[PDB]
Amino acid sequence: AQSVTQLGSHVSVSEGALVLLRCNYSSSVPPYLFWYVQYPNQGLQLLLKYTSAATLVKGINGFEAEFKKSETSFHLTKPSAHMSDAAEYFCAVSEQDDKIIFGKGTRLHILPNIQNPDPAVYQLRDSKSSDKSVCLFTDFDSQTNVSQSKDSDVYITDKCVLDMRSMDFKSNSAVAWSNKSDFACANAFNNSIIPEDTFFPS
Amino acid sequence: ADVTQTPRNRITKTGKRIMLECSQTKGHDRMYWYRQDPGLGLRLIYYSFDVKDINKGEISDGYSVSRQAQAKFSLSLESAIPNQTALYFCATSDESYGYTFGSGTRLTVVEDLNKVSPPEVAVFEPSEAEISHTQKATLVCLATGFYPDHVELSWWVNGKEVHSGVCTDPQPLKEQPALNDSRYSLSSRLRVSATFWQNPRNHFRCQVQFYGLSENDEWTQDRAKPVTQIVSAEAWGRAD
Repeated sequence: AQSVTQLGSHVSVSEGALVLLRCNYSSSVPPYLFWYVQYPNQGLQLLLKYTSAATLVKGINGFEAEFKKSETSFHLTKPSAHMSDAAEYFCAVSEQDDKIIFGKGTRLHILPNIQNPDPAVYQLRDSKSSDKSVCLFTDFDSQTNVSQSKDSDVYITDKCVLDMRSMDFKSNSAVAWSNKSDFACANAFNNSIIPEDTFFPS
Repeated sequence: ADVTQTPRNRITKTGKRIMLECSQTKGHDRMYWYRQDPGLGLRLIYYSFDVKDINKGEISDGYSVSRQAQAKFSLSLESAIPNQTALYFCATSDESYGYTFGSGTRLTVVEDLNKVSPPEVAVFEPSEAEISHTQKATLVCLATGFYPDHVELSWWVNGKEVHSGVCTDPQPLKEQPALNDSRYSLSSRLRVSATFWQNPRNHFRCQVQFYGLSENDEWTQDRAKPVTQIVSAEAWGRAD
């Protein structure tokens, strides 16, 4: 096998929806094919592989992939996306009868199903002081995305999903902060399109 | 094939020869060194089918290897440069593509060790307005002013490590993005019920493991030598 193509370095799926990560290969003779997963902080784990036996290969955790010679594909699927499926996935191919070659990888982002959004911007104070604080934009659904800062002395993080197991409760948040004198939480996310009913305490 | 690699983490200055070592117990003929970079996957550097056989992969420039035993396959950066900063993975294979990967080597090449700097870490307490509105409480950890981008952040409640309720930025941001040696910043959140935050018996700590200088490195500055170390910050629960 000359090559392997995964398209989209980052992809999204709704929590509970079908997972589909695409892989295509270039190789006139059918190759052996592999899907590895990588959790943040970790190494590589084999999910499944095509080794010229079953065409529908079944892997750990409900993962499966079908080798389709006529469309040179080996797409990875799982029937329902869980928050714990958040990881980078790599498809891979045998080559030159002596090695495995790797796709560039796709990160799967799972958009939590947020039935009751409660968008809000809160101010948090340093536990010592040094009367510093940060601003926390939280509890918006996945129609909101957070834009990067256009003031170089204000820092804004990407949104991040946490899953509180204690209450079976997931939520989005981004953090903003600055040492600037005229920085206020009211203005911190002005460069993002926020929900019209964002709570600004009080 | 307990495949083992050493070291696990290393920071080095540019212009140094650096050695990474892979060992296996299963005696597989076939061993491989790969590097992983964001957006590029795992790219093959070199590989070996016996003690007499070495073969280039796609990115062999800047590197050399030695297969000094059935069990051992060494990788060298000849003269380290910053773009060799990466996670490095060795692997073995059997005769039918059964691959075993080692757990990885995180290597950072820096141009100037004088810029190394541990983080300052602060915990920010939950807001009253959050607690009132949601009956939940979000703590924020901020690690700032660190260099290189080579940390691990974790949260510790009453002395034990927690994963639930946590989100940590997947990559740090640059404090001064127009500089090639900008310091970094990273944030994390830990959300608990208001009731748990409200209990003054509960203790919350953000721990940042920093990788920097070793005892062997020369240090000529007045400020603290920026050695590998843990920096934490803490808060207690508050009846209010």
